[PDB]
This record gives sequence, C-alpha cells and structure tokens, in this order.
Amino acid sequence: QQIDQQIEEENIRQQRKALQREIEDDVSKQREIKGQLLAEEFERE
Amino acid sequence: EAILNLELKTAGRINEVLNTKTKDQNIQSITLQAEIAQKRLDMKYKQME
Repeated sequence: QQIDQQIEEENIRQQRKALQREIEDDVSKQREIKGQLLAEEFERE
Repeated sequence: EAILNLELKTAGRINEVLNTKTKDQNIQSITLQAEIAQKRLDMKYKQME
C-alpha cells in the first residue's frame, strides 16, 4: 500500500497547467483589445 | 537520486512556466507600446488628412 500510494501521491501531483493556458488567453484578450483601441483612436479622431 | 530528480523536475517545470508568463507579459509590454507608436500614425493621420 505504501508503494501504491507513493505512486498515487505523484498521480495527484500530476489543473494548474490548464489554468496557465487560461492565463495566456487572458493576455490575448487584452493585448488584442489595446491594439483594437488604437485603431479606434483613429476612428474616434 | 530519483527523489532528487522529482524536486528538480518540479524546478524545471516552474522555470518553464516562469518564462512563459514573464515573456508573455514582457513581449506584450513593448508590443502595446509599439501599438501606441502605431496609434501615432493613425491617430494623427485622421486629422492630418
């Protein structure tokens, strides 16, 4: 059982990664929007 | 030895992630400043015209 559970302890250490991807998405949003906004600056002028 | 490579697998993973998030944001910095430079064109050109 201890061997079985050292393995499971690592299986559990194996969601943070999916969130890291999600964090890259959060950047993409805002990055695109600021450039959207400079395009709007010309429109707004 | 196998235990120590667990810890330094983790260190590896962390460093991969740190550069991922650091450079994402540092590339965005500068990129959006470049967008401001781009803004100078388009912004002033509306009235320049």
